[PDB]
Amino acid sequence: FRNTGPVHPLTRQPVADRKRFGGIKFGEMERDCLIAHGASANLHERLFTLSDSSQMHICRKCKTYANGPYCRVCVSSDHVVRVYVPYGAKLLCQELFSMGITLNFDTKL
Amino acid sequence: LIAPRKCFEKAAEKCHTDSLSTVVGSCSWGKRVDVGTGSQFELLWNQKET
Amino acid sequence: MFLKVQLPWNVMIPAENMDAKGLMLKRAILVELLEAFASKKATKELGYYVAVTTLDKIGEGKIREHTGEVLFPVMFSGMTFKIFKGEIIHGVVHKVLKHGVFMRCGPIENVYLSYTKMPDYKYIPGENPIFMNEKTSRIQVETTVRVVVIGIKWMEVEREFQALASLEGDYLGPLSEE
Amino acid sequence: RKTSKFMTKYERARILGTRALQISMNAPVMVELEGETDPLEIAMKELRQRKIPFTIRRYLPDGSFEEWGVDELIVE
Amino acid sequence: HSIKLKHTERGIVQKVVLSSNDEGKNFAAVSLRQVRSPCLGDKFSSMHGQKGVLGY
Amino acid sequence: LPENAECMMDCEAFQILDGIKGQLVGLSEDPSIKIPVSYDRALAYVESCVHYTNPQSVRKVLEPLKTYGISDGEMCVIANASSESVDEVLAFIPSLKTKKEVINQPLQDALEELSKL
Amino acid sequence: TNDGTVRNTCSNSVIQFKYGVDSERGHQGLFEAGEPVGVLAATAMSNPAYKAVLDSSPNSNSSWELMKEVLLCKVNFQN
Amino acid sequence: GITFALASHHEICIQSISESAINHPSQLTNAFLGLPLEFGKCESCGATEPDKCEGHFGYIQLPVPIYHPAHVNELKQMLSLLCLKCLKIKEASQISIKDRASDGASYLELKLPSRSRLQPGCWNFLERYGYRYGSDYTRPLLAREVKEILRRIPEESRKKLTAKGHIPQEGYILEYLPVPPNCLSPSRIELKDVLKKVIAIKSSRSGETNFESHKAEASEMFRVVDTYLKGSGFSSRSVITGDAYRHVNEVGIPIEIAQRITFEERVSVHNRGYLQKLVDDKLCLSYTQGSTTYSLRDGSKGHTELKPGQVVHRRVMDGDVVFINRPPTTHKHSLQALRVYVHEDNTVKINPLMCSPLSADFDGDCVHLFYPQSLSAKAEVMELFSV
DNA sequence: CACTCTACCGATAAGCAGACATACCTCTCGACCCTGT
RNA sequence: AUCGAGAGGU
DNA sequence: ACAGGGAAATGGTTATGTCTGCTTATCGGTAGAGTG
Ligand SMILES: [Mg+2]
Repeated sequence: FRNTGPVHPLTRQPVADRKRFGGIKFGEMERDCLIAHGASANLHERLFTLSDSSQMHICRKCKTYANGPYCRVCVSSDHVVRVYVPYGAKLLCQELFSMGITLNFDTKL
Repeated sequence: LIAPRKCFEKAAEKCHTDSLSTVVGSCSWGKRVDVGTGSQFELLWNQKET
Repeated sequence: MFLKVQLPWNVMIPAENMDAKGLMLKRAILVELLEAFASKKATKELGYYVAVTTLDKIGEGKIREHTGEVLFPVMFSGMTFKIFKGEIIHGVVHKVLKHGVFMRCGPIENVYLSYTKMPDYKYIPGENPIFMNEKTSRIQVETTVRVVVIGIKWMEVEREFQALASLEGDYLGPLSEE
Repeated sequence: RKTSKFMTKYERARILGTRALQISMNAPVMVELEGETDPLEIAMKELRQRKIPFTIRRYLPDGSFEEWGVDELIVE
Repeated sequence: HSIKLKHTERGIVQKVVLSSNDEGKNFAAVSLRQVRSPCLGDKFSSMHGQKGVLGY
Repeated sequence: LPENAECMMDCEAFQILDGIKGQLVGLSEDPSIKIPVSYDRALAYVESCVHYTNPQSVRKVLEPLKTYGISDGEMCVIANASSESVDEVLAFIPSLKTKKEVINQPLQDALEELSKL
Repeated sequence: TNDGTVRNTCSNSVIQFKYGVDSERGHQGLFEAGEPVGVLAATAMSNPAYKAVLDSSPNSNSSWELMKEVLLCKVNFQN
Repeated sequence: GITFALASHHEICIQSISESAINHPSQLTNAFLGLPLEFGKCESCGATEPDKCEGHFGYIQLPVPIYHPAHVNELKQMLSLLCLKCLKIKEASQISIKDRASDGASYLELKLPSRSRLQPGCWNFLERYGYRYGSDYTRPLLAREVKEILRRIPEESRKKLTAKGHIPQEGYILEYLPVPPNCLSPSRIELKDVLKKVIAIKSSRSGETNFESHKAEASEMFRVVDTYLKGSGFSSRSVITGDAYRHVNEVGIPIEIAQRITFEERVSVHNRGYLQKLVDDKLCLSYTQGSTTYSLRDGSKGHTELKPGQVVHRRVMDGDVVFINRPPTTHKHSLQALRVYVHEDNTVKINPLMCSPLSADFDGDCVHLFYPQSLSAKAEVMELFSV
């Protein structure tokens, strides 16, 4: 079983060694059945709340990922937005910025 | 579906992407899924009867 | 000095005060606007918020998930305060120091007045730090002085506007009542 | 806009969920049927009637929206 | 830093054997014994292929 | 600034804040709402910087100056300046050395209005 | 969508005008407006194939193969 | 909708919050990159827990020009598609472009057709924009000339490039090398090797780029183009058996599974006494107030006062709903919502009537029984997934 | 009004390498080398 | 802690 | 016996089909313009 406990040091997910706590991985069949039934609330709940959760920030004016938060060109961190993004997308944009591809996160709010 | 590096570099050199609400972003960025309970319908509160 | 600005704000309203009669809901939303507005100080682009006078349009509220509260996007118009470069402002001084004075211009409490630009006033030490000139004029508490701002500086840790005044000139005297 | 005037099960689930979440946030019930052990029963008995405080706003693929109150709509 | 038993590990120590090799590496093993009786969910099988789970 | 943005004149904040302080009795008598800290400070500031008593007369007499090609910014300047002399308006905006020879007349008009009121 | 026609998420394209038969017979099916069917049709087409090929049935082998053939046809093909 | 773009050197310089360049191996484990390691401190942010560490990027001063390996086709097509333009401010019709595969490096070739005759003064724009290195058919095209011809763009070229579907940025030449944070810790070995190569080449520089320097400006490019380039919280899996003496919507649950996992629910007014009579007898595990969590273990001498802001998670009892997940099956009917039933055994009870919607026989199959956490998810599972 | 002769676009095969092992989940059993001070 | 391989119930 | 660089090779060549896609020769098929 699993209520809470340790996670993976790399992907921030429940480990595969189910001897103690642990936790299974969400399979593609489960997502397929969920979108077939027509569910969006519990899907996002299991994808963000119980899974790896984190936070993200960007300038309202600038279009780069701002690392609290500070963007260098527009020093005024008074215009920032905090949207709920999982850790997978964070690792993805980190790896893309390491390769040399920037991301333009178009956000309305 | 296929090798991600070539499609990723193609999308990088394209630099043109529209605001779409498919499975992409809903299961990878945390966006609300646009099918089922999260379809195109709002829940504005009404003040006239309250 | 006081500017009328219209700005959208997403105000949070609980559901324990949901009744049938509408005047109670209106009073509730108004007092919630007031209690939510009397919590911040000011902004960088807009200035000091003073108060709200009249509501313009009422907007339908949206429900928030995982918390069970409805958010009301309402379009209102309010009053603000902003001081510009070169705008002469009247202020009262409270605390006097060796290198300058701490004058009060309404809500702002960190208007610095440098002493190097003070050709006629001289410092008199003692219990009450005062400045006296040839014209037999004093600057102390409850005394208003007319200064010209030469620059403004923002502080993000204190959320205040640092303005530097200027006192150099010819034949500068205090205001006389008529 | 809509001639059938039939509520979909997904919108019904959404409105029952948000009604239960609202009644679970220290708020009184519109009907005089308090005393239940679970908020699901309260939400069900509330939607079983016609007096619902919130309505649904449908969206059109053309780029517009049409309002439809729950008072004129019928539930199965 | 010591080895701690995990979830499904429990029992009565039946033998503690300690030994070493020629390279100067001390070894040590503890054996734990549990006795079990068929309980619901345990699979049985015959000599001819049929296979089932105890259910009652 | 929005489309409905106009700079306020003096003594209007005095009147509005006096109304708010008159309501403050019932506002503090109700334990549901807490009293703010900016209203009393702003009202002290406006009583320390109060010069006028009627907005309608001064507005109707300054409106011809609005017709003469004067915006509301310098309007608030001359309102909070109690402007009347040439040295005062010279020390207010030092960029009028080339137009004082024509601007002296609005200053005399402001002096006459302040002496009348 | 709410209009009753089958819509696509991209470019707001239309695939069908109404999901459901409009013959002389009439039944209140469980299919509603905000219900996905492409995924439903995908699963409901992948299910029969699975059975036909999991069993070694040679009669069902020919039937399965024809279905497999129709699922692999391409825009560009040669001889 | 997220949009992709190229990383220009100015963007990397703006994103890099550190001003010092990374030149030593010990600089990779400094403090301004977060706290992903077991030992160390931070100077930039200082978030002590690893859950708040996001990571900080870096940059390395690299004055040598390097082509983009995987974007040589983009440059090829963008150079081939433009119309013939003489003057870029505000006989050349047979020009062709090709590549050479020299030790894996993809260098651009500006080769003239053999039918045309070579003239020393031709292409005067290339002469005034850069010095002609090779006077033969093999001319090494340096990236500086490409950047200089692409730096000033006219209006018609900008319009045609915005219409074709591409856009040139100042990122084709890698000047500032972005270094990933220490969140990942062979890539480190290749990074160390390339750092040694670039520092050796930089120490072996004297003057402008000439042939004597271009002979040593090769191994860097080859080393660049040769080798340099989800779980869920709630879970339960056990063997299932048969139980035909209970309703279809009822499913059994063991003791330890029900004891470990809980059900989140918000405090309400209609259940003010029930929550109290549940929390006083020590059946719950913990409760979260605001941003901090307090456990319900032994040691508390004070009564747990009820507050609508303090959320609690109740142990699963008769009246909870859960959905199950089976071995992959096309049918969505396999997912179903069933009420939980309490018993003493360790196995799950599934009635034989649920064998046609699912595909699990009582031969040792495994299932994945999940738990809804949010109340909206509770409504979703009780209305949609119900039988 | 007939002839020849090589620059140019196709269609061709025609050759060239890769590319791929549904998915949920369990358990145990070993994991870079040569050389200098 | 990490990786790879082998043997398994579906 | 441990720190630092990035290497260490042993020739060998008879033993998944079946495919998609990318890059080169091969075949014509013109299509002009030297002549006539
Ligand atoms: Mg089976």
